[PDB]
Amino acid sequence: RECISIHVGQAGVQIGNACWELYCLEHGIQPDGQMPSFNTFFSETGAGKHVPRAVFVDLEPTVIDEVRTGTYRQLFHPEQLISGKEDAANNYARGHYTIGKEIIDLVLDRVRKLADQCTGLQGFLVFHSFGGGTGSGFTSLLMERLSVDYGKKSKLEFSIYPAPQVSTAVVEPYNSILTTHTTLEHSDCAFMVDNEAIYDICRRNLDIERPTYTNLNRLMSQIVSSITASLRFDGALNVDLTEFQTNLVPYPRIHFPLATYAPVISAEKAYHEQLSVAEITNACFEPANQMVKCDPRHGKYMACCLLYRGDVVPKDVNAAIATIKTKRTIQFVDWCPTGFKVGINYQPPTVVPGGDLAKVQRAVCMLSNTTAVAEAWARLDHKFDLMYAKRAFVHWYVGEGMEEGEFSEAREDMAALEKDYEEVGADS
Amino acid sequence: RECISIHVGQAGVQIGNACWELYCLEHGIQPDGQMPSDKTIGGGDDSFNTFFSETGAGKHVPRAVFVDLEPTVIDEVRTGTYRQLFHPEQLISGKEDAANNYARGHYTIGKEIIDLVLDRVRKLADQCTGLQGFLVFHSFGGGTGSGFTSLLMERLSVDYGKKSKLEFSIYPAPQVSTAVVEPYNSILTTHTTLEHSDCAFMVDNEAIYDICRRNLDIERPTYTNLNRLMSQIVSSITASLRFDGALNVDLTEFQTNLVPYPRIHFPLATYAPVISAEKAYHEQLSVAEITNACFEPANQMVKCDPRHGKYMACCLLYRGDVVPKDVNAAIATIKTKRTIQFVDWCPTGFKVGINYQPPTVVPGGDLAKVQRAVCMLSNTTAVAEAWARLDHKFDLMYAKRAFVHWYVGEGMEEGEFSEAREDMAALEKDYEEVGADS
Amino acid sequence: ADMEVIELNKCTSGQSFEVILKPPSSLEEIQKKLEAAEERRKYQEAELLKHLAEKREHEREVIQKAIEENNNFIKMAKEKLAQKMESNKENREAHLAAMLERLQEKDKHAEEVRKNKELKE
Amino acid sequence: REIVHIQAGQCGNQIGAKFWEVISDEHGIDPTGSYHGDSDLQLERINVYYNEATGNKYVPRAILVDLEPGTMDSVRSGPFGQIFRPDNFVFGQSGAGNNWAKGHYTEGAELVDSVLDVVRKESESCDCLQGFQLTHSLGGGTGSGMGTLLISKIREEYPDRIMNTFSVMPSPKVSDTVVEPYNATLSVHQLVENTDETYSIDNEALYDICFRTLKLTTPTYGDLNHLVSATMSGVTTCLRFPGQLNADLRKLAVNMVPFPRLHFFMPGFAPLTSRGSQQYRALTVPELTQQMFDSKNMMAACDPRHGRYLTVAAVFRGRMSMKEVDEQMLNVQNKNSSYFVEWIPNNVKTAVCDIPPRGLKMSATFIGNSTAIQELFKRISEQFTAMFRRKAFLHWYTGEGMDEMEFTEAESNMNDLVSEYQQYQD
Amino acid sequence: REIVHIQAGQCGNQIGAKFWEVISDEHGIDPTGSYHGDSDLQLERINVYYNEATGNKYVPRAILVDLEPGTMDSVRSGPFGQIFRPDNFVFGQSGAGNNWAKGHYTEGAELVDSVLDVVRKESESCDCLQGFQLTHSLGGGTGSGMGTLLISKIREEYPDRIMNTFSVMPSPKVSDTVVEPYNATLSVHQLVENTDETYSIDNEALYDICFRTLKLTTPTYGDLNHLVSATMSGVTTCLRFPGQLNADLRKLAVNMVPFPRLHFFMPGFAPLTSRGSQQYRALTVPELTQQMFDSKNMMAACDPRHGRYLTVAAVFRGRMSMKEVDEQMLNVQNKNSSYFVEWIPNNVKTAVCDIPPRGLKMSATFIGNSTAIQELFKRISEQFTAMFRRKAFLHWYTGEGMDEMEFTEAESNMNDLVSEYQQYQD
Ligand SMILES: Nc1nc2c(ncn2[C@@H]2O[C@H](COP(=O)(O)OP(=O)(O)OP(=O)(O)O)[C@@H](O)[C@H]2O)c(=O)[nH]1
Ligand SMILES: Nc1nc2c(ncn2[C@@H]2O[C@H](COP(=O)(O)OP(=O)(O)OP(=O)(O)O)[C@@H](O)[C@H]2O)c(=O)[nH]1
Ligand SMILES: COc1cc2c(c(OC)c1OC)-c1ccc(OC)c(=O)cc1[C@@H](NC(=O)CS)CC2
Ligand SMILES: COc1cc2c(c(OC)c1OC)-c1ccc(OC)c(=O)cc1[C@@H](NC(=O)CS)CC2
Ligand SMILES: Nc1nc2c(ncn2[C@@H]2O[C@H](COP(=O)(O)OP(=O)(O)O)[C@@H](O)[C@H]2O)c(=O)[nH]1
Ligand SMILES: Nc1nc2c(ncn2[C@@H]2O[C@H](COP(=O)(O)OP(=O)(O)O)[C@@H](O)[C@H]2O)c(=O)[nH]1
Repeated sequence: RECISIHVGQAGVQIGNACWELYCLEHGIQPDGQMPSFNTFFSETGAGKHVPRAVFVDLEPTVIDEVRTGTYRQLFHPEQLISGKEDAANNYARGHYTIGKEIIDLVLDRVRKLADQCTGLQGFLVFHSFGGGTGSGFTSLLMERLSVDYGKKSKLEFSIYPAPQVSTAVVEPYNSILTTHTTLEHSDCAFMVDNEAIYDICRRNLDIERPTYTNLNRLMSQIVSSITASLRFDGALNVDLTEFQTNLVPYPRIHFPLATYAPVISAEKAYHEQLSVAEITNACFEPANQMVKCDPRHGKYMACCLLYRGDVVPKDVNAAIATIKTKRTIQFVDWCPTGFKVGINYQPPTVVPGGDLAKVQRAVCMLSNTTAVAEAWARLDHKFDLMYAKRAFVHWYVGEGMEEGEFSEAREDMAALEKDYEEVGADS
Repeated sequence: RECISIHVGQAGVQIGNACWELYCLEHGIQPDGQMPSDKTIGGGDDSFNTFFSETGAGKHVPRAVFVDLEPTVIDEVRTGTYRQLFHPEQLISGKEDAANNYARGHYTIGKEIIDLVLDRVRKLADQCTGLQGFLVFHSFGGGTGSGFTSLLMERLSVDYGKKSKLEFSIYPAPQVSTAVVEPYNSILTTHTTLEHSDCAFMVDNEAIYDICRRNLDIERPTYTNLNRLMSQIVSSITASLRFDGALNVDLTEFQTNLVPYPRIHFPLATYAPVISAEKAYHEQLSVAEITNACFEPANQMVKCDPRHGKYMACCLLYRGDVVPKDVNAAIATIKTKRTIQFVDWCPTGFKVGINYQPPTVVPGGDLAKVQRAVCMLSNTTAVAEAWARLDHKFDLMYAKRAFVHWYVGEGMEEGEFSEAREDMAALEKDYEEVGADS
Repeated sequence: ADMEVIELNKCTSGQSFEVILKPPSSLEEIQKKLEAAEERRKYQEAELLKHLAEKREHEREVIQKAIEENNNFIKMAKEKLAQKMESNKENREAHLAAMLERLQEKDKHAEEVRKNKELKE
Repeated sequence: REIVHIQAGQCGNQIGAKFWEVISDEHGIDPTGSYHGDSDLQLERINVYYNEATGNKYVPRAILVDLEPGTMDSVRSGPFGQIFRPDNFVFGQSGAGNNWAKGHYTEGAELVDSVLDVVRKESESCDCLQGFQLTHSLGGGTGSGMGTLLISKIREEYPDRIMNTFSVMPSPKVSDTVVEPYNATLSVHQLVENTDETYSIDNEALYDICFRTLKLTTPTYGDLNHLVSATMSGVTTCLRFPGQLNADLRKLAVNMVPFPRLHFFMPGFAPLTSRGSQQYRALTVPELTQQMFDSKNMMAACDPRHGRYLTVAAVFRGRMSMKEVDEQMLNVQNKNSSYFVEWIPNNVKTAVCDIPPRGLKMSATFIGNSTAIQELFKRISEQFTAMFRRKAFLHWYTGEGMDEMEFTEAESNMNDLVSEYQQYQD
Repeated sequence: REIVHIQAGQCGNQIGAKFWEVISDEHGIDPTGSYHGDSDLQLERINVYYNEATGNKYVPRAILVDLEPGTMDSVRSGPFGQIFRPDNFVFGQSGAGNNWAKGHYTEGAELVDSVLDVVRKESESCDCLQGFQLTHSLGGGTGSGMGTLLISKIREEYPDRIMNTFSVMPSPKVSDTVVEPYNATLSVHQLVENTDETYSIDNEALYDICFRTLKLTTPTYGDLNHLVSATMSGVTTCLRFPGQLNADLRKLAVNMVPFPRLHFFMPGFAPLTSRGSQQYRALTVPELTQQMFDSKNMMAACDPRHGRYLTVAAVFRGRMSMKEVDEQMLNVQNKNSSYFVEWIPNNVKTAVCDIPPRGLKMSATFIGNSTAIQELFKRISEQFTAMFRRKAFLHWYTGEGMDEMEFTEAESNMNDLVSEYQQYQD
């Protein structure tokens, strides 16, 4: 019925702010408010404003202050913007225990205050940084608690899995592994988004030597538009959240779909296009055009699912999937039919005007869940291991109140998931 | 912060008076008093006040006590110009003489004046917000120089716990008129002295006398002849705490620097270029050489040699036109063609201090005008040589009780004598002991 | 491929449909775990306030036991002075008023044996 | 967050005089005067180093401590002397000492409070705290001694808030003074127990930099000093400046230091010294980096070589492209990949900031938590142990009120660190 | 300090008349008259020997004692007779005796007081005391006897203040007189107990000087006497004069005498004699010194030789250079190094004073604490013991009121001294 967006953590927020903009630019909301089946995310105010169903929560100011600064300043109730004095200083310890505890009851209030006006809320979309301070720490604690005050209502995490170059920090592995252990039973489905792969795309097709922070976001927001949307403008493949895990995740364990946005190409080239209804599909089936830095050609597939947008009638998709089959490494794991639940949406795939991506006459999306997302689970777990094999940074947490046997036993769970994954995988 | 000069004993006094003059000739106080240089006295905020307190509105007055148990000496000062320089109170004279024995000064005729001295002493450091100690000048051997001094010292270390004490002692050489009984006196005082003293500049007369025959070329070395020489050493030893500059500051930390082990350690000095007017026009002397000739057995302070005894803290004191770039690669060279001698564990020292200030000498003097001058305060296990050169003199006199009773009479005990030499016994062994190692 | 694709839903702005290609073939009374956080913090830090409340009043002690190690120097040999400088008056008024008490018996022996001229012719 | 400054000691107080007046030049402050500089950035996070007061004018968040007037009227009568709020001037009257004991016990806990209690105001005054940073000589007294004390009293009034020191570990060529090790080894103990970061600026390099590589005949106290001043400038840039991401000093601790024992980063700096031919400005980026990872170019005597790096961080300076920087650093962990801890992944992080320092169109600065640094320690420790050998010049602390064994239980702490620092080549 | 003078006996009273009038000539005094001498020094330390009175005029600090008028009006009707203050004249009326007993008991303690009590005035008068010096014959009576008594009574009225005697130990050739040894040995006892210094001027030398080296056929009492007068002159010079360092007479005792037993210095003098024979002037310094360390150039019969010196002091007279004196003396403890006590270090000290005596451009005087001096004793003791043998002329002291055994306990006191004097060649 209705949908809340919780943004937590520097990343989370900046993705939020710069994706919530692509929301407006699609339903036509002037910052102000008035836009002279779309209320899926927003609730209509007094008589003029259009206001999101949003919470932005960080433990610094900075991030949220610039939302209270740059136009859009006009878009929110100042209440939906929760800022919190002392910073999470880059550790799950902080967020989840010390400085988190302090703000969690206040957030959790305005959260309610929002789904309260909303007759039949159907769940949450939580955006957060995989590693790093409040993005990992608070998130978890947020999640723990939501799964309490709202039993049913499912939860979709959009996590920004941190790549070496696009500024991490030493302690990250710890933080991602930490949260993602204590997160995963409270989450239903989870869109992992590896930065490398977004960053790569940006050097690749967008052709930016530098890939800018907000450069990466405009990209991802688009994925995020296309992943939502089906429930925003309405029109199936998943019109509701509990339809996400129906189609994408077979086994309790939160399964992490990888996505694959279709035609990114740079204005400069905005006039080469109208791109092959086949090809968009066929280039989306590309290691090089991914989302997470793996490859699904060295790991079996267990639920494919394309999300289309724009001028596309099925008779194309169809004998264009057949062909996306015959000259391809298919890979369907023993028992999951040979999926592809597809959804066209008609809706011009509107992109940002001060952007780098250009106007498009149709775009794809692909939400596939595969035993190769499992690569990213040890690419991380290695970093972890040999840091932990010398306790590396341990105490900066144990100080702020954690136990050793947290760390020990959380990695002793990824141990299972990593074995869980590759296990269900390819059979006899 | 501020500094008192106590002068006790004929020597002590005459060094004082003829040193305090080199004090005046440097800061510009013509007896009279006023140094028509800047201000102070209308608000004594100058760096020169280290030793003086500004009077009424004109005269400049030392922070001094002169104390002797005869007149004569001090009457000198009340006679010769400078008569105008002191409050008559700072000059304590005391009727009957100390007659050449520690017995006298420290017990009989000392007891009588000590309480009066100890008064004007206070009365001086009382105006003085943050006195930092005493400079006691006295004769090593001989009457009130040894006797009273000790008593003085015993007592100061009482009425002023903290405030450290520097003794300048004139260790007595055979020819430059001693007296038989001396050994006794010096060994006496220096036992009962040494736990109340912090640091001690022994100045052997021979070596000073020697220098005067040597470079000054006087067949006769006059009493006031030796003093002008020594006053210069004394100037240079002080000074760092007298006028100032970023250059260098106090011996407050040149002690810190000089003596490592409770026992008072007796630094030897080595003033730089002594040369006689008649030759005031050969000079501008090698910034290297002044250094290099100050590192010389023949140019010393005490009659020893630091080339048959290890070194445990070197420390040059420079004055006049000298920028470091010189000293520096001129120390390396006072390091290669030399018997270095650094004992096992005291790095390889030389804390140094230039002072810029023209090394002004006396006008009716014999020393001449100088462009730059060194000082060298090195503490060495070779100063221990002078410790038995004396102790031998003692022993074999005492090995027949020689002059004993002249004390026992005036009230001493035998077992003072016995147990005092039983302490130099330790110092002499302490010394040579800490020395050279494996 | 020879695929079929049974058709699922139609909206004012959409459509969905399967295209299957080849046979298939919480509860939280448990935030006690969160007070605990601080039970460990405000311990592990209310015990670096009391491993350091210590670093403290030894400082205000060390410099108090030198004021103690020097009060007690006026204590000893700063009075050894007075009852050694008394073991002077003692030692002299003995050797003096006893050089007077023999140079005074050439008085009795010189007067009560000069009144010997009581003999006389 | 926002940080306040404790400057303590003849050293600590030039070190910072010289510091202030190169940072004040960056954001651009007259003696008190406001801001005059046609590039707008500056005032962003001038919050950090400046509490702003009456009129458009500025005042640093600094507090000055010395146990003898002298070296304060050095600052007032001097460079940017008119800048500091007079009751941020805590002069000790008394006698410095220049022997730790004096500064940490007797003449020290004499002042302490007046200091401690102005920090109290300035701190509990500023909007929300970060930590404290203090500067000092780690040898001699008042500062080596008073200072170590302050931090050992800050901690407790300020426990959650963390700790920064610029501590000039001293040497034998450049200032003699038969005692230094004693004070140093005393403070090395001190530091290791209760800061979370300390920069180990060693004079033995600072002098040897100024010689070997920088003409300077007989290197001054000033002309020298300068190096550190420019070194602190970089080491702060990223807390002092942009929006290219923030710097919670914490967020800098809990990343630089794996192991509680405050592992002292040896620093380094890129260009150096003089108006001449580094002032020719062709200081390129390749030529800059492989000069920042140099032996001869670090502030601590200590070649990485004899010790791998734990974690390292670099801060770059000027309109230059990371197109080149990213790629130039990612070469140094190659034609040097061997001497970098295996086990801590992205243990090299770098940041770029586009506003140059005093002069110099290009500059970089280096932060180095490396095992090698124990070379500095294994050094002072044996300069020490060889004195504490024949229980040396120690009667100087004997009597000022210490115990015989406090010298041991601090020798045997350093001499410890030595060998977990050694221990960490596994 | 300042010293007063007791002059007692026929001898003691010329000895000093002649003394006064050669010291009075040095500082230059008329009969009473002021000072007349174009060389300015003189009056420095004329305090010592002269209390100054009414008008510019002068008066010696001297007191004169005799137990028969005669030898007083010798001084008044004589040389510098008008000089002494009349109540410093204590004449005894009575009969001298010339037997110690009379002067120490009977006719002595008859006068005693009148003396004792003018000494009291003159002394307790002068600004601060030094001690007393007395002159006398050690044989015969009044002065040998009255005197020894005075000092034994001064001591007690003046104990802290110390003691000096010129005592003419008598001989057999030049004055016969049955008795002398008796008086001498009686006084020798006396002295040894309670003076700190006594000059042993012996007549057996004094005569033998005047003979075998000084033509003088039948040597007078005057022409002879003279020697001593000039001897006392030197022996006082350095208390009497310069600023070339002082002379507490004490300083002179507790330096000359190692051993309480007042060891009587044998003196000697440099040039000698002549009315009809002195024209030399060419009295050189070499030629002076090895003439002062001569056998028959001493005032005591006694050659050093048969005894080492304990301590010696010499005082030199005239414009002459120590360049030469320092070096000449330091040759005598070489060419003669053997006969000087091993064990008392700089036991030879000398002093130089640039004002000649009567006549004589150059002169030196000798002070000789030497063991050998027991030679003078071992002599009088055996001159005595050979009389006390057959209990000889003793019925003369028998009856005047003495005990039989006081002669023994004074023989056996001298006979003692003898052999600690002998005892001290170890
Ligand atoms: N994709 C993307 N990732 C970001 C962005 N900003 C930070 N990150 C990533 O997220 C991680 C850091 O997470 P933060 O959100 O900054 O951590 P936090 O404590 O929650 O946020 P702070 O309150 O600022 O400390 C790093 O691995 C970054 O690569 C962004 O704008 N876009
Ligand atoms: N250097 C130096 N030594 C002196 C001087 N006068 C005396 N002496 C020496 O000092 C020692 C004598 O000590 P004094 O102070 O004269 O004796 P005192 O009893 O203490 O003082 P007085 O009562 O004057 O004797 C001897 O070694 C002499 O050589 C002098 O002017 N200069
Ligand atoms: C004072 O300002 C600074 C503050 C910090 C850093 C830093 O670089 C050295 C600074 O510059 C001087 C920093 C450091 C270290 C890291 O480990 C090497 C890291 O990953 C990360 C960082 C900093 N930056 C980031 O985490 C984005 S990469 C945060 C802490
Ligand atoms: C006249 O006044 C005299 C006074 C003194 C001395 C002396 O003998 C030369 C005198 O002349 C007779 C004297 C004595 C003896 C010493 O030992 C031989 C001595 O070292 C020292 C001295 C005298 N000299 C000194 O103190 C400098 S040597 C002190 C007392
Ligand atoms: N380079 C730097 N070091 C200094 C400076 N002054 C003194 N030092 C060093 O610090 C030590 C002396 O400590 P100092 O600060 O002068 O004594 P304090 O006043 O008691 O702190 C020596 O090792 C010097 O090398 C200076 O300002 N800059
Ligand atoms: N040399 C010296 N001895 C004298 C002189 N007059 C008398 N005597 C000696 O002194 C001794 C007698 O002392 P005298 O003074 O006559 O007796 P008194 O008056 O009773 O003391 C004899 O040995 C004389 O030789 C004198 O003028 N000079």
